[PDB]
Amino acid sequence: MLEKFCNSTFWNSSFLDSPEADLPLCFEQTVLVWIPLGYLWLLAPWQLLHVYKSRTKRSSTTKLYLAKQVFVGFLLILAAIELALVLTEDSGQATVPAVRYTNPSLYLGTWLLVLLIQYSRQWCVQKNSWFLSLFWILSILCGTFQFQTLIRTLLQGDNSNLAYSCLFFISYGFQILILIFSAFSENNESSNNPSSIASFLSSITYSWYDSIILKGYKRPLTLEDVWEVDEEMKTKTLVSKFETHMKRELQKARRALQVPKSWLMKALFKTFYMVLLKSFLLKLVNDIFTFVSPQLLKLLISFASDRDTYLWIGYLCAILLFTAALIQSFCLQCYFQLCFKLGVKVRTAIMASVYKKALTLSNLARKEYTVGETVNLMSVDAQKLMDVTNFMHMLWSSVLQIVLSIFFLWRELGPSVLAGVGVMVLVIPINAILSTKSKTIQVKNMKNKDKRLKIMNEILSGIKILKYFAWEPSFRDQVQNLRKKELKNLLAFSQLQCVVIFVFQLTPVLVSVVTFSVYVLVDSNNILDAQKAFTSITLFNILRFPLSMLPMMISSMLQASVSTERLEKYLGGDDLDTSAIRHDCNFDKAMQFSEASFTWEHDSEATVRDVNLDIMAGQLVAVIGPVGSGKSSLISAMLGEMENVHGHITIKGTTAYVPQQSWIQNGTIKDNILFGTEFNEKRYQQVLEACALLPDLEMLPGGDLAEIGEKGINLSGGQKQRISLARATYQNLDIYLLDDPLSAVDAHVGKHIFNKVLGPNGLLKGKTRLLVTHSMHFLPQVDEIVVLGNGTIVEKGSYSALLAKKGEFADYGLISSVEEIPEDAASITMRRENSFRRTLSKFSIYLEYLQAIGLFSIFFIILAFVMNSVAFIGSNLWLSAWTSDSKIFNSTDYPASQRDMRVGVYGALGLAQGIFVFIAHFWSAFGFVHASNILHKQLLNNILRAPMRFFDTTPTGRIVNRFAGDISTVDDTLPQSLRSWITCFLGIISTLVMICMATPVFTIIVIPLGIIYVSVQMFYVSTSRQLRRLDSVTRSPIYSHFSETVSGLPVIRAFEHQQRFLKHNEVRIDTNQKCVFSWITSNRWLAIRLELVGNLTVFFSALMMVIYRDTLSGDTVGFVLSNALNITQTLNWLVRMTSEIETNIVAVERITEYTKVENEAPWVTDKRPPPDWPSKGKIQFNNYQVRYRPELDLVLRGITCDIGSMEKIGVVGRTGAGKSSLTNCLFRILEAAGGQIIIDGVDIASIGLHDLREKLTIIPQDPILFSGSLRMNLDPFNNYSDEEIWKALELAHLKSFVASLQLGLSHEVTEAGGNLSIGQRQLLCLGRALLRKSKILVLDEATAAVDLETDNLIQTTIQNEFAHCTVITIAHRLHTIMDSDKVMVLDNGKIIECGSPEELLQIPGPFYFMAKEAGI
Repeated sequence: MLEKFCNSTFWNSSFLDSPEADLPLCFEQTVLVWIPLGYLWLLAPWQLLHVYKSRTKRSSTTKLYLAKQVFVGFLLILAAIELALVLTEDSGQATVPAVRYTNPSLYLGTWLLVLLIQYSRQWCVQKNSWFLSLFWILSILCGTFQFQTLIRTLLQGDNSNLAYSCLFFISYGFQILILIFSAFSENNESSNNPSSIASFLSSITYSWYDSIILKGYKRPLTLEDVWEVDEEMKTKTLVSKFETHMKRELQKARRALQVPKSWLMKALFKTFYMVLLKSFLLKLVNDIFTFVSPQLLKLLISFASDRDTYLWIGYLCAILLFTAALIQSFCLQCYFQLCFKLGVKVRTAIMASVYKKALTLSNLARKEYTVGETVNLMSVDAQKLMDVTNFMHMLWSSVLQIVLSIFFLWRELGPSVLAGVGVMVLVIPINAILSTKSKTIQVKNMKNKDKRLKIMNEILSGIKILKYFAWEPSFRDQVQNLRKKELKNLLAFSQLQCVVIFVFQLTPVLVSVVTFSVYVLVDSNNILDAQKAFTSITLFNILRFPLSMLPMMISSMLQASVSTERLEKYLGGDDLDTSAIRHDCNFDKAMQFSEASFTWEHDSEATVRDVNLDIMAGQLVAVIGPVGSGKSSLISAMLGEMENVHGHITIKGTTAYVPQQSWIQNGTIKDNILFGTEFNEKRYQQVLEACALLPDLEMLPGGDLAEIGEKGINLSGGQKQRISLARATYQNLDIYLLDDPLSAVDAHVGKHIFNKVLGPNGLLKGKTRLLVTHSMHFLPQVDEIVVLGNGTIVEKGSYSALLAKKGEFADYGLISSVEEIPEDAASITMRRENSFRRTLSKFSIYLEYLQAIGLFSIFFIILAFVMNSVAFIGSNLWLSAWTSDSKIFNSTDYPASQRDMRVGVYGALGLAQGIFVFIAHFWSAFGFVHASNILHKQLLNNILRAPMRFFDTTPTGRIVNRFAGDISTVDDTLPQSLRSWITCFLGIISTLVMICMATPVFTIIVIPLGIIYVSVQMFYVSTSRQLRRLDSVTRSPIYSHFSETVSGLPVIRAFEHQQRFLKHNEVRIDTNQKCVFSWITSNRWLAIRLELVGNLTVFFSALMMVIYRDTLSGDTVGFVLSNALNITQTLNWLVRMTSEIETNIVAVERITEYTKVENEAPWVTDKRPPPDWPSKGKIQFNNYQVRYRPELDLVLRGITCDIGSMEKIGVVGRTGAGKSSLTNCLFRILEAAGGQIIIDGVDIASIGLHDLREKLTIIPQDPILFSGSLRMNLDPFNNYSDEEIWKALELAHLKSFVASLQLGLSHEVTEAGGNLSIGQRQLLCLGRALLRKSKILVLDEATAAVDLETDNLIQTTIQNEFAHCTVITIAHRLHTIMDSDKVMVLDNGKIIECGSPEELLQIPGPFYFMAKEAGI
């Protein structure tokens, strides 16, 4: 072809048929040099015009840019020298070939272009791009052959082309060096985030993320240490981009109504097709290159089989086994980030779009959804869309992989392959049947789980009563009975989990048995050979994942079809209509009702009926009417929240509104006051003083910076009403709407605010005030009063105008998709579903967990697992010996006995691998369940044994969250992950042993490949663990914020703060985006580094086979290379589990922390008091001291007192009375410091608590009841009969009530006695004390909050029934101790006066001075 061009042959096939095979010189110097040259001139204008599109300010000329510019200048010099050398030299006898000087011409031309673009790249933000990085990469691979050809030719002594050779070597060396400089990013401070400044070789490698990994590992990582997301990923841009497509296409869907449906998906696709297209043209590259590894394996096996194949075939088939894997590696991760980033980019387009719809949504469309049913609309109902939008491509890519794998397998084995794929297909119904069976059992368990929470909250909140009455053994067995019923069901779930795992784990070795046995037995001449044997095993490790993860792509995709419907309904709702209410400035006065009629819903009566009313913009106006008759709707009428049927409302200026129920945000109390406007010291002091928040402010700890809201300190209705009024006043608006501002405030307090805030001289003189109330306290000062009747006004006038005329009417994080780890993609999906059900409602730690597991059972389980690896090793090794039969035994000469022997042994080895892996998982379930039985029991014992001091310090909510919100982790997620870790760490070890037994020298290479693997795992775990908790801590505020704005939405529209609240969500969502995307790259940084090690393991193994080809048999390379191709996927899988195990193991450590809590004195000691010990009340003090905390101070200073039988002891005090301390004193609740108290000749310290505690009675101030029933509440052990219980109820006068109940004692008591009134609950505690019938009664303010009639009843019952028992009474008021035989006075831990109240009153004493003559 190029005879007139090259003067030599273009291509001779004989050149490649020799051991010293070299490409023809003409072919390399022309064809392979145009591919890089043609790559530029074809695409050079495009990358030039696109650069010209973004004309920005050029950065300073960096040193690196100059170096990569002068060096290319040398290439211009070298190319020019070569052209001049060829032409200026005198040789005309032989005409120069065209190739000799034409090639410099393009090199002269192309380097001129490179000089131009490299300078023009400065204007762009990214100093390097795929246009130059690929060209340098492509000009080295194509130019390598010339470098090899010239070097080999020069080594032969032919120096005819020495001048060209030396110039080419320098040109080749500089191109390699230029590539090095092209991988370095020139810092120009365009943005703090390096993603937009990273060079191309640093953006398909993620070396720009190295800074965080290095920074995170050293010191703890914090929010400000993570760079903000790219400008495109910003939530402000995404909402606007999604808004245009949503609004234009929703109207199209509205036209089809002549409720819109099937409209959300058609909008999302039209908005992100530019990202979808880039993930489709690039996914095919991964699928095409994933079948190269098996196809290249056949070539390498054939090379080892024959001793005639040339050496260069092997090396070229080993380099290609690394290049075709690097391209697959870099492209696959460049797709994972290009598609997971779409998941984050689609949730933001919905999470930040529901909020904007929430403000504008009509309440009529909000009536159906509750508060909880709206908060979950994006925490679960929109997070369902991530997983669907995370990896859609398996809807088409999985179909492609199974269809292509079948074709390749059918091309190598024959029709018998259909039987093999049939077995894997038949697994899918087994998986589906087991999955839907496990879900039924799991969800049926959630009802028993939540019941334990209800009791668990119940026990801790009220442990004081539990310690007093010593009832905790009864509840301990009550919870254990519930837990035992729980654990019996849990074990069945674990059994169903050791089968799905066993079926899925065994399916790659069962298909091999079926496929090979049928192939060899169907026909005699079908001999098995290593070329067609191991090319099938490695294909079964490729087809397995698409055909096992496909069924979840049907359930999950269908699971979004219902989740989309809820999102479809909400976004499609009709927004509120503001045509009824007008805002204008031309209007003179403030208010105007033009025959307005209003109704709550369309199918309802009009609450407002045809009223004309006008108000001047200068006075206070109040509205008075009967409660529940067209009154509460009036305030909402001038707000846009209320529906209109016929009317015309106009309002001038801003409006301020105060609701009946108070909506309060979380944060400091200052934010709820200023409302995010400003902070004026003079104004702030005015509203705070006028609104009288000072009597509260000194009471909340932290002063004005207290944590208000559910997060911190809750407030009563009265304080909440004041805050809402204070917020409105500070805003300083025009019109104020008051809706019962003084409904729940104190009467005297209500006097204070009315006069000075909104009265004759209040700060609101210049602002109109509309007020509604039913209390007749203050309406003499109101400028104008309007009386409503039948929903309309009846009389208008002031108090003296017309009213005086008559006056008669007045988890799962770090795994974005199951695609990243297809080794076990099933257990991942169940883990997310466990989390979704939830949201709808160092080495010493491992040993501690393993000690909970039967340690004897551990050594057998690990023995079964390691024996499984041996069987796997034996099976593959035996298969290698089987394929050796083809060489020795000719076709049609294969003995039938030998054929039957081969399959028979392989069948048994398919069973030794089967019967052992099942006996390990099956025994894993019986062990992991037993751990939960022991671990939970330890917590329920020590915690119930914990001192009252322990509960006082730590919050109650902390313990509960660690009782079942943490136990769920140790027995749903931890057991399944651990059994899925050792089953893969034994895959890496098994694979490495396989290679080491073929080429022993390879084990040296393991050490560099072990240090790298450990270092990468160590770095990633030390960082991604921090990045996991840092996401959860910042994800919760988004959902928490939405609950506070959907509930307080009517207030928001009153102040027109919609725009401010939207911006609050933009920053709040963005802070989550900068964290979710922050580990996605951190997850990709694992894959590239580890697949680089996985590729190096395979590449360095193929060289060992190639080099040691004289001794290695052809079939031996099969089981060494077929099982090594799976090391790439297993290697990154192993590290991910180690991250999740190391994160979920903190749950066990937290449990152990409370299990080690210091424990009180033994319940039962060697001394048991006789029944006559509580027979008489002999209480004596011996200078006893008490201490709340062993380090603060001494509460008691050695009180000494003698108490005889029938001594009505009255103990009183003002400050530090120790009345609480005395209750903890007599019952051994606290520790004994310097004294002791002797009872009936026996010291309390000697007696065991449980025997001691039961023998006295106590009535707590707070009557907390129990949720079981009344029968168990009165008596947990229930040793008493029904007649005694009925008599006790009669004694407490509950007989008439309980007998009138539904079933009496069998009545279902709700939480905290929610079905019983406060006065009712205060009578149960008397019955509880009545049942004891013991001589000692300790009282502690049981009548501080009871009515007088019941108060007289309560003491009389104590006076009458316990007239035969010693009673010690504690009362804050001295009006209940005149009936006391002995009255005790003490202050700050020291007794003041001793004596009866009769003699105490005669002598003027300190208690007489402060309580009798001054307190009376």
